[PDB]
Amino acid sequence: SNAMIDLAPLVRRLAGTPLAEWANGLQAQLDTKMSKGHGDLQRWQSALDALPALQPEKVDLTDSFTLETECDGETRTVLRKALLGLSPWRKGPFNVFGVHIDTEWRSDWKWSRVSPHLDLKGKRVLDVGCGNGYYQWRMLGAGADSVIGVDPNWLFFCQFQAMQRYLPDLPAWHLPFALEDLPANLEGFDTVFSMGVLYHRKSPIDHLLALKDCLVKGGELVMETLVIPGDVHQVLVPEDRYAQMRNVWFLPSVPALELWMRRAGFTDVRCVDVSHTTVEEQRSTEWMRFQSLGDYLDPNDHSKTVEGLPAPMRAVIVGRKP
Amino acid sequence: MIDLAPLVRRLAGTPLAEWANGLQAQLDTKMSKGHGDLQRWQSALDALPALQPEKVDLTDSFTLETECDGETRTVLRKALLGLSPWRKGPFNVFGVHIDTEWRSDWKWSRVSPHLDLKGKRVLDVGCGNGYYQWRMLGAGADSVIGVDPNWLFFCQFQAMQRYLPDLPAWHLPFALEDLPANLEGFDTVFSMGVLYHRKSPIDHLLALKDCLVKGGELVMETLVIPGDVHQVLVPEDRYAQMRNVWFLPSVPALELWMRRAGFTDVRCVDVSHTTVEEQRSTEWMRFQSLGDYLDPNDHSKTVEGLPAPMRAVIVGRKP
Repeated sequence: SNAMIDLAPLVRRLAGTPLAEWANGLQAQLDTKMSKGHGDLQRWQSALDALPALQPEKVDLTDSFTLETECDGETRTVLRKALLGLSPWRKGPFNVFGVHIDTEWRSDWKWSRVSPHLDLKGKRVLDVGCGNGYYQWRMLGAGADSVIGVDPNWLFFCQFQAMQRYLPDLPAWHLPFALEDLPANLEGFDTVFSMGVLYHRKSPIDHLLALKDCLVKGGELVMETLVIPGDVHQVLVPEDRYAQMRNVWFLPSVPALELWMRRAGFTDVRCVDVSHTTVEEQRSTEWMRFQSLGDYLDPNDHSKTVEGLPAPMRAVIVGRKP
Repeated sequence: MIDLAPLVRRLAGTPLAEWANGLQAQLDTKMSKGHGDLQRWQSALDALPALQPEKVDLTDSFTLETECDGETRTVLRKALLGLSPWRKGPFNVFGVHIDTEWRSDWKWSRVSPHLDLKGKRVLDVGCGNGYYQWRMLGAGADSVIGVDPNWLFFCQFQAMQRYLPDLPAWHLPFALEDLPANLEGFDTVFSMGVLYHRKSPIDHLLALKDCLVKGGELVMETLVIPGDVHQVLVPEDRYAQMRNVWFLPSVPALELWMRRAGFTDVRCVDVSHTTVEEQRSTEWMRFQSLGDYLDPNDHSKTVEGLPAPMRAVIVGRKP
C-alpha cells in the first residue's frame, strides 16, 4: 500500500549517458523489489501516511538540510509525531518546518570538512550505503546534477521518502538495492561515495573494484572508513567485535588503505580528512534511543573501545579512475 | 496476593466456570512455591510510581500517556529496568520506552489481520510477559488469559497491569499441563514459540485442541525449515544456541501434523525469516540475541550450521 514510484523522470535524466540502458530497466526492478518488500514496508506506512501536506516556502541544502514554511503548532505536533514514527534516525540532522530531527550523527560536521575538496557541479553521483539519504540532499546542495543512493534497508528508504515528500522535484533517488544488484561494468557515474561500508566487507579489494566499475573513466571515488594509526603494514582485524559491532573486517592504516586503492587501480590517491570520532558527533538522542559511541568506548579511556582496541578513527580518501 | 474474583465473575456461566472457581487456590499455592523467585523483583515492583493513564492505545501499539514530570519518569525508568531482561514488546509507558529484544509489534501486525478476536475468550500459551494479551484486547477480545511458568514474565505483566488494572487480562504463572483436561472453554488459543520446545509436538497440539470450544481457532507459531512434507529437523545438540529444541518441521509437515491432531481448515498465513532488526540485544535486554546465534559468515545458517530461524503462523479450526 506504499505507492509505486514513477521513475520516468530518472530515465529522461539519464538518457544519452552510460547509465541509460540500466535506467531503462530500473522501474521493473524497483517495482519487483517493493512488491517483495511489501510486508516490511507496512511497518512504516502509518508514519508516512501521517505526514501533513506542506510545501516549503524556503529550502536550503547548501549549508544544512533546512525546510521552512508557514506551519502552526498543531500541524508541527502532527509532523513531529509522524517523523518520530520513523525512528531510529542515524544520518542528519534535518530541519523540517521547525522540527529538528536531532539524528544520532552530526553528518553535517563531517560533510562540511569533505565537500570543499570536491567539485560536484553538474556531476552524476552515486552514494553507496547512503543510509537515509541525508548526504544525497547535501550533494544536490553542492551542485550535483543528480544523485542516486543505494542501501538495502526499508527503514532508510522510508526516511528518504519522508523527505522526498517535501522535495518532490529534486533529482535524488534512493534505491533499496545492494551494490551487487547493479549490473557489471556500469561505468556511468562521475563521482561515487562509499562512506562507512569498507570495514564491513570481507573483501575490501573487491569493494574497491566494484566502486571503480561504477565510475566513468576520469571519475572520482570518495572513500570513508575506519582506520588505525601506523605505517603501510599496519592492519587490524578484530578477534570478535569492534566497538560492539559484528561483521567488522579490515581496519587498515591510512597508508595501507591508500596503497590498496592504488592496487585497485585508482590514481591521485590521497587522504583529505582524518579524525577520531567524538561523542559530540555521534550519540543517542530522542530520535535514536539505542546505544551509541559513548557506550562502546572504554569508560576509563576514550582512546580505546570496550574491547580495548584503538577507538574509532575515520579517514576520507579521494582517488580518480585513470 | 492477587485477587482473581473479577476473573471468576467474568467466567461465570461459561464452560470455564468450574476451573475458574479453583484458580485462586492454585495461584496462591504456586505463589508460595515461587516466593524465593518473586523476592528478586519485589523492590522493582514496589518502586513503580502511582500513575494512571489519561490515554491508552492497545490497538496499534502499547502506548500509555499521562502527565508525568522528569523526576517521576526517572523513578519509573529505574524501576522498569529492575525487571530486565525484557523480551516481548516494545512498551511505551508514559514516555519511558521499553525497547525490548523483540519487535513483537511487527509480528502482531502480520498475524492480527488474519484473525477475528471481537468478543472472544482467548488463551495465550507461553505468553512471556503478556505483551500480546494487551494487543489481543486492543483487537476486540472479550478476555485474555496467558499462561507461562516464568516468574520474571509474571512480574513484567504485573508491572503493566499496575497501570491497566481494570482490563480483562490475566497472567497465570502455570504450564499448559497445569490446566485440567477437556476445558473446551476458549474461542481462540495462541501457541507462539512453544512447539519447538516440546518433546511431543503431537501431544502439544492435542492439549491446545482440548482448550477450545467446538468451532474454536488455534493460532500456532513456531520455528520451521524449508522443504516438503517429509522434511523434519531435530538438532543433534543446540539450535541457535538453545538447549531443549526438538522438532523443526517444514510448513507442509506441520500442517499435516495439525490435520492428524484433528484440526480442520489448516492454513499457513505467514512465513518470515527472523532478522536482527526484529530480534536484538538492547539496553533492556543485554544478553545475547539473534545476531550472536547466526553463523557470522553465512546469515542463512545458525552457528551450528543449521538453517537460520524461520517462523510460520498456521491457523486451524476445531471441528
